[PDB]
Amino acid sequence: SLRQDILLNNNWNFRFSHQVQGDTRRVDLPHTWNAQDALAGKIDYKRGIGNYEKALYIRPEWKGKRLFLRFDGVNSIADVFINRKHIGEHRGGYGAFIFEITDLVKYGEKNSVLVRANNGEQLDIMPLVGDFNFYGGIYRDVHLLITDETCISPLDYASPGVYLVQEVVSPQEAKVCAKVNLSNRAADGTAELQVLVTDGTKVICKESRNVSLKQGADILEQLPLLIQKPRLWNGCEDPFMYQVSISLHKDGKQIDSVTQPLGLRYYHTDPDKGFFLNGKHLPLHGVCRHQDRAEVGNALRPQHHEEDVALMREMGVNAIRLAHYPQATYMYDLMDKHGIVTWAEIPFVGPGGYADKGFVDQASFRENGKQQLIELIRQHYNHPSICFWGLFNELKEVGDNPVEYVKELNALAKQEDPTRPTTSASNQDGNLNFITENIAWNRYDGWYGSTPKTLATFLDRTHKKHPELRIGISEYGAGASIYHQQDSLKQPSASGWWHPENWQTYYHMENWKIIAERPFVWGTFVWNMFDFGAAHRTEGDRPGINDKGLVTFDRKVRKDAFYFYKANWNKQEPMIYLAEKRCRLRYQPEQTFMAFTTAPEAELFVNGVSCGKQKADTYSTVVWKNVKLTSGENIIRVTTPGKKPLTDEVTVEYKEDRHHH
Amino acid sequence: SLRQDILLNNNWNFRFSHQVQGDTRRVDLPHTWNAQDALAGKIDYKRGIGNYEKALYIRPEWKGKRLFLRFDGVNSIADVFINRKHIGEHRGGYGAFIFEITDLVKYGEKNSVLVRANNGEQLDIMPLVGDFNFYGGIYRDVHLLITDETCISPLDYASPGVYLVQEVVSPQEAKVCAKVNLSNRAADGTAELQVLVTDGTKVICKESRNVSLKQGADILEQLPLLIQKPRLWNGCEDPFMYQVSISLHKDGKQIDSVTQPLGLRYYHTDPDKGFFLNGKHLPLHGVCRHQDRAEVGNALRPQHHEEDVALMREMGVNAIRLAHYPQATYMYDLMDKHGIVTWAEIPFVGPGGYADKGFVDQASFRENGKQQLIELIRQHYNHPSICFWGLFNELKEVGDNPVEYVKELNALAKQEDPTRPTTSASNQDGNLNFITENIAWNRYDGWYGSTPKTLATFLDRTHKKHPELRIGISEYGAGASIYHQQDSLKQPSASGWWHPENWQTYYHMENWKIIAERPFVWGTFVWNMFDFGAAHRTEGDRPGINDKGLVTFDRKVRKDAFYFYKANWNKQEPMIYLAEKRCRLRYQPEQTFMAFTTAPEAELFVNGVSCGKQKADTYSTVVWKNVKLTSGENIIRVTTPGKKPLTDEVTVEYKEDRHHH
Ligand SMILES: [Cl-]
Ligand SMILES: [Cl-]
Repeated sequence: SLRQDILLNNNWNFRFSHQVQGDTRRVDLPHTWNAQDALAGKIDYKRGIGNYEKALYIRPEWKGKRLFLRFDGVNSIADVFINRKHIGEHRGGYGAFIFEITDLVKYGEKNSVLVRANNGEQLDIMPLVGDFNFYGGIYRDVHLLITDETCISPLDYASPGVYLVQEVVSPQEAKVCAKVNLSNRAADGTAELQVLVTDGTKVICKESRNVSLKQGADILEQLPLLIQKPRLWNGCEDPFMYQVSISLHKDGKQIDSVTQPLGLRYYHTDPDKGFFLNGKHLPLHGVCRHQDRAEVGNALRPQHHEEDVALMREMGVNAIRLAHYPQATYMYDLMDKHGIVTWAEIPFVGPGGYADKGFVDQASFRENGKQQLIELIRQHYNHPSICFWGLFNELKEVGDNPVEYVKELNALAKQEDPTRPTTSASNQDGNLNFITENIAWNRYDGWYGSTPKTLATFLDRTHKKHPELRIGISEYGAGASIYHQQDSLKQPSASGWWHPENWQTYYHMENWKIIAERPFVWGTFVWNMFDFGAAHRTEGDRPGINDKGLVTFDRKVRKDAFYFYKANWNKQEPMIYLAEKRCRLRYQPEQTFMAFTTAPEAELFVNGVSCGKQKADTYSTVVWKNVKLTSGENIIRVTTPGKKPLTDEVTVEYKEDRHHH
Repeated sequence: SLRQDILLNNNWNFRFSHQVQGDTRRVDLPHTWNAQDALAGKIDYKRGIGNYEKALYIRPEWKGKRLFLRFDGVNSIADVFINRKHIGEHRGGYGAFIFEITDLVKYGEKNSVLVRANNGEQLDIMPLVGDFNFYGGIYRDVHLLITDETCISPLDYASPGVYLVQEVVSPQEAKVCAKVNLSNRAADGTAELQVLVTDGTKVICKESRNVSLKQGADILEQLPLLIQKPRLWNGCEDPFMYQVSISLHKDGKQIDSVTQPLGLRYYHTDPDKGFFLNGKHLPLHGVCRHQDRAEVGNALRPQHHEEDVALMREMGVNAIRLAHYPQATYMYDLMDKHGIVTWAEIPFVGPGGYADKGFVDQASFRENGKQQLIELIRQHYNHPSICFWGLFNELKEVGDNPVEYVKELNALAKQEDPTRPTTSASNQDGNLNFITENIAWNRYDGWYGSTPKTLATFLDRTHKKHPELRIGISEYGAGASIYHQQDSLKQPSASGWWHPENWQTYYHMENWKIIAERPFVWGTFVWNMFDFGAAHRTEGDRPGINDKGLVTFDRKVRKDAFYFYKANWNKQEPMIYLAEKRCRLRYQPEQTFMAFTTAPEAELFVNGVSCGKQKADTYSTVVWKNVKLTSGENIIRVTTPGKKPLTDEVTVEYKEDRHHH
């Protein structure tokens, strides 16, 4: 009667329903059928039904236990059949879902499991539009869960069935209400519910209640926990969590158990001073991250989540906006573990500069959106990293006006979880900005026209006109191809096929200086940590890509901007990085070299001869001007001070040719 | 009158001719228009005409000079127009070509350069078939070359115009005939041709001749060079080259100059003992490499060539087969520089297990193939790394029988260059094997059916029946996806959608042991160093990919086999690598762990407790058997001996579940 969790990812048989013959090919999960077409820039990539079928041997000894199929994510509608009989449907591409199959299987034989996944367009399931790909299929894990007939229920919106509600938290004491779903299919009886909080081998809490469970009972039980002088989850400084074991016992035997983290903290956002974690001001040095990657689409493996977090911590990221939808439980686990303050959001996404709408005013759309919000909150309730619930991105009032509906979602979020503030990401003026507790804007001053300086004007004017708003920046960024390089700085056309890397570097340096000076801005999030898929894009070095990443789509190459942020945000790892190394061909008679470093100064050498030292500025940048190259090959080297220095080096070619002038 | 070489890669205007309207988009070279479609597995990817146009300002001061447009590579037919007037055509996707434009331009104004590139199917330009993509477009650099009216000619098959023919080479002395093409468009006159051999600042040779040049003269001049006690290019041990400057002088002024490397060596292949470089036996530890990469197709940048060579040297590669076509001058330069013995080949490729033919018996096909061979030899003549000329890959006699034609190519190769042997890569029995000086076979014993043991039987039986043959292995390999992992070793279906990484590891370990024991095998080349594009493939973890690489297509991930070879071929870099780390889920009650290391033994730890030391075998492999894991997470660590060890580590999950049995 130990709970079992059996992965069912291997060897499914797949075909599209547009293939009428019935032949199938082997696939293995996680899987999307849009990893080739959408990623090649095909705008009308396959959106429709793909069918996955697998034989599952139901063990004779599972008779008398309860059996559940839990899906971590299927985009975007899933219809599940056991022995070809429909058992249920889930509508929504990003939340987990579960079906009990206990009474639906034949014990001691192979049973068919068939999943018919549909990512076809709909007007009743958010997201309706967006600058990303709606990759179809079973792109997260599938599990067979086996439990006692009397269990901690897995059936409440596919959540772990335990909510560790933080009611009061300070360094003196924490009070928590452990709410636990119980489900009984055995005879009427009683059981003992135990909640055990530990830190390593040390017991911190232990609470018990006897509970009466009628046959067919599905009930919520609540146990208070008190922890004196708690160790708090304090972001990257100390991402500490207790372990909580919730178990059911009968006549001296444990019959079921689940574990969840408890990371205690408290926070607030001040309109003038920014974000405070556990009573201390904390600048939120944030980036955004989509759940896709080159070649595999959104069919991410655990090492992919692991590498994305490793790259963010290397850069000194301490905040993340996991846009534009609920992401993997494992990704939120890694945010908990590494101390990253997380903004998690539902996929209520508007059109941006494109056509159509994020909101369609019909009951089916509205009720589904509420179910997606409840899923997000209940499924991910216990992650201390999550400190904001995001309710939308770039909705607009024209046509169907989502204002009243967004007020409904806000009230529902506050009722489900009074312990986190709501937030949203806006690109509009007006009423949509005054609903959520924190507000943020997506700003591209210096990329989509204008100069970075208009970001400063916007922030200052907004803060002065509306002093009660807690203002953030939910997106800012600029495109870059690592293969587009030029000696001189000039602003490219955003929508064109030329995105020189130096303009992205310049964009981030100027925008960051504006942000750094404005502590009323509670958090800022770079769009985006990685290049990502968007099939309709036709810009930069190839179609189908949003190239605003600080790192490329395959996670292989860090663009110059990554190191500018690393020098400024990760000050305890010594480093020096020469900018513009991918610009190998130089034409300008007067060369400028620039390095990012954590050192107070650096020295430049050209062809083995020192050009002398320069001091790092407040933004960890060292600059040498009017450097003279010799025609042909030149070796450029920068070094930090001391007898054991760090170095960076490049060979460039200097050419006096051109073109008219 | 210094020679100028001006890169013309930036900002061309592109459209397909199937787009009849005339609108264009900016592109930048190197460029292929098949980097999205063919790489997504679209079998009928775009094969036809793409048009590139750029305005080129012709400087008034270039009047009186000579002007050439040189193309490093356009796949596969290029028609070039200046001010919309046709100037010439090149047929062949892999060799350089050049057109003089001196008398075709208007000086002091912008002139249009239009290139109409066509990669449409043809039956008169090899390669006609092949297991790779025929990526279309201007995928290598374009240059404007500016010279004196009297110059070292760039017009001999677009070669540098100098052939440093090695006539006798030993450690006592080297005799070289410097053959130099001269071209005069100025008045009848004389000039002084100088050939200067140097090592750093030291002069080793200096020879001069006066030459008489008629107006319109295009002539070949030959100067003998003698070098006493030469330093020889000796592979990776000492890849030494002299620098040669060839210059033309008049009345005390230098008027033109080119430089080429001189890497002196001699070699032979013995049917029983293998390959000898500079009189010393040298096992050729080889891999093959295609000129493509994820995302960019064959539009490779110099850092791509640089990274490919870096990865090969890391693995201890000392030989390379640059299949299946002439590759970049820069790639052969890197082979020279790093000491890698190189097999360079023309694209005379047969069908393998697929339909159609590599040979069509018509004069147009045959004459074009001879021009592609002459291009390869003349353009790449001076690279010491190149030690074999490959004439075909997998032709077959059935239908049009290429035997007589391959004898013609062999005789032409020997006439153009008596200093290198010819070779070929075969998958057939019979006469095709008895034409080139060295012969090699493509073998997949243990992958395309059978067991690796049949490679041993083939090699031994062939060597015994035909003792005069110099036998090599031109391809051997097996597919692997880094995302297909399983606890147990079982042979997969080659053509299926399941290519577990452990089978590739096993394949290479067994095949390498067969090779290592057989010194009569002069060279072996892994197919392939990298996964590569082949649009028609439908196997492994995604369509459109040949996944036989030791490294993935984006060059990011080294598969386990890479480290098996690194431990065995690069013995002077200490290392330890735990195999099967990507296999995170373990089911077998009895676990086996395996490490590759350069150390004589290694120690295993499980959950922090030593399982004891094991000795490395002759193949640098350490193995522990019957290792007991605890249910759930286990930390596995291996370390080399000593107080400062090298380590490798992984966390795996051990699960006692399954499926019937
Ligand atoms: Cl909207
Ligand atoms: Cl053939």
